[PDB]
Amino acid sequence: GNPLVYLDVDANGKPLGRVVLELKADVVPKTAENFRALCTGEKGFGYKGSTFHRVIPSFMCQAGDFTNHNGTGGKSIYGSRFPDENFTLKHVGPGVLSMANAGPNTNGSQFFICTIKTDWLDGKHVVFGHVIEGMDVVKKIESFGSKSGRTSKKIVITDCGQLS
Ligand SMILES: Nc1ccc(CNC(=O)NCC(=O)N2CCCC2)cc1
Repeated sequence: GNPLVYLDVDANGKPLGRVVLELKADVVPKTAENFRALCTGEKGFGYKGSTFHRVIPSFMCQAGDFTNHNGTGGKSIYGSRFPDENFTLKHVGPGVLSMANAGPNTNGSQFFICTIKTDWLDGKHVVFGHVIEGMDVVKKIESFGSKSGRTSKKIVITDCGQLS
C-alpha cells in the first residue's frame, strides 16, 4: 500500500526522535514517489543530512533544501521541478505533509509539516501525506522556530528512509 517513511531528527546535535510519515501514493503517486526516493537516497541524493531551515510556531515546520542548504534550492527525482499533481487532499490539521513551492508547478524537494489547519494553502500546495507517529518530535521542532521562521537550534534530518 501507501509507503511509510521516516525522518530521524537532531536539534543541536542531539536526537529528538523519529517522525513517521504515510505517503498518499493512492492520491498523488508522483509526489509520493519523489518524497519516498528522497528519503531512501536511492537516486544518489536526498534528505539525509539536510535541515529544517524555517519553522514558525503555530504554523508549520519546513525542510528539504539539500542542494543550497538555505531555502532557495532542492531538486526532485524527475528533474529540478515538477508540476502540481492535484489538490485533492486538503491542509486539514496538524500533521499534514505538503510540498513547499515558489508558485505554480515548482515542486522540488522542499516540504513542510503543518502544526495547525492551514486552509489558505489548499489549491496552492500539494498535500501528499500525514504524520503517523512522532507528532511529539514535530512539536519539539516547532518549539525551536520563531515568527520570522529563523530556528533557535540547528535542526537536522540525520537519517531517513522507508519502512514499508
Ligand atoms: N522548489 C522550491 C520550493 C520552495 C522554494 C522557496 N519557497 C518557499 O519557502 N515557499 C514558502 C512555502 O512554500 N511555504 C511556507 C508555508 C509552508 C509553505 C524554492 C524552491
